[PDB]
Amino acid sequence: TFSKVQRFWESNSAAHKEICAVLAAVTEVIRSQGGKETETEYFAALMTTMEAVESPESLAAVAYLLNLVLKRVPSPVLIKKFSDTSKAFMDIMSAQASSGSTSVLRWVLSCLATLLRKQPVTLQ
Amino acid sequence: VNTALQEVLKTALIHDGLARGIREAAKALDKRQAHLCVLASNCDEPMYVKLVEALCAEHQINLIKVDDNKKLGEWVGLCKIPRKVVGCSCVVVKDYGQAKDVIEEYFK
Amino acid sequence: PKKNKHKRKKVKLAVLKYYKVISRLRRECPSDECGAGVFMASHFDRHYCGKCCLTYC
Amino acid sequence: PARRTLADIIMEKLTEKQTEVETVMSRVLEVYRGVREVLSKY
RNA sequence: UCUUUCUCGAUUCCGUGGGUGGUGGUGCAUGGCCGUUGUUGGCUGGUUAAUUCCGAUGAACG
Ligand SMILES: [Zn+2]
Repeated sequence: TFSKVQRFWESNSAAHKEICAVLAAVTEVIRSQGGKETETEYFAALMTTMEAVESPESLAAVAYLLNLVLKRVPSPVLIKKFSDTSKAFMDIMSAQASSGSTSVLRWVLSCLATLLRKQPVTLQ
Repeated sequence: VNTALQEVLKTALIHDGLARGIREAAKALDKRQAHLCVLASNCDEPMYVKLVEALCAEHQINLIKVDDNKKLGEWVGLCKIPRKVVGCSCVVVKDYGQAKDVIEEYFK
Repeated sequence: PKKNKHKRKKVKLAVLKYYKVISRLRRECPSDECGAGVFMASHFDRHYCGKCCLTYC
Repeated sequence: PARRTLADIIMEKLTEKQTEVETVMSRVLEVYRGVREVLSKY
């Protein structure tokens, strides 16, 4: 259950406007990770991409799905591993702030707002 | 063996692949796209007739030897209908379009 | 002041200068379409390409 | 190590997916910006 | 265009014939075609103070 990041990899209207593209069906059926919505095991599997990899537009495409998927209430999941997410992004807030990009940066701030919406360390 | 060669040169003119002339043979051979080479045996200067088999063996290209060049020229399409009969001393077929199997098994 | 046309200098056997006996006497172009057959000029102060106008000095 | 092992498997599947997407898919602007304005009024 | 030769290769270029050679403008008849004499619905991307800028991208009733 993969290849969603590579569907967003191409920026063309021939493969963005499709139903199989990230426009419609990703917002519906990919939330059922393995058939059950929603498992965060995917984001708990790509740490080797968010750590020690600064390849551009690969961290951007995972940032799209990071914003898109977490809207569908993993709220008990969000409560327990909120600290895991917070440390996984407070270092992101420092990392490409030193590099100076935008495309990797805009969605990861929105998914931070997404996780903060569902919810001492929190105010940081 | 010349009967099995006249068919494969004729379909080369149909598909416009072969390159006539010494320099066109030289330019196409080292581009790793040449397929076979034809050499005329009636070359007065020996410095260029011995180059072509060195170049093709370097690029792993087989060689076909023909005794006549004016007969070679009229077969590869250097004559108009024939009033003017001119020939070339070398010609290399780039790509093909029955006896082409006969030609390729002759080298093996 | 009549407009005289250019006449190309018929160099006798211009093909027979890029090799000896084996290897290539002249340079070959490092481009994609030009090279492996495309020889380069060897001028007294520059190298020039007859296809893509590549210039090395 | 168990999380790291799953990370390598996730990375290996993603890299294979990137090659699959490419297989399914399978300074010059500004100097050429000047020449088209030359061609606009040549 | 006038020199130094670099590259493309049949796509050819020199002469002689009393042997052929409208991209003409303008008017009449001539076939098709526009304009001319109501009503109701219905986002990859870079840019900016700002759904800001640029780039791809439907139907009936009288
Ligand atoms: Zn030549």
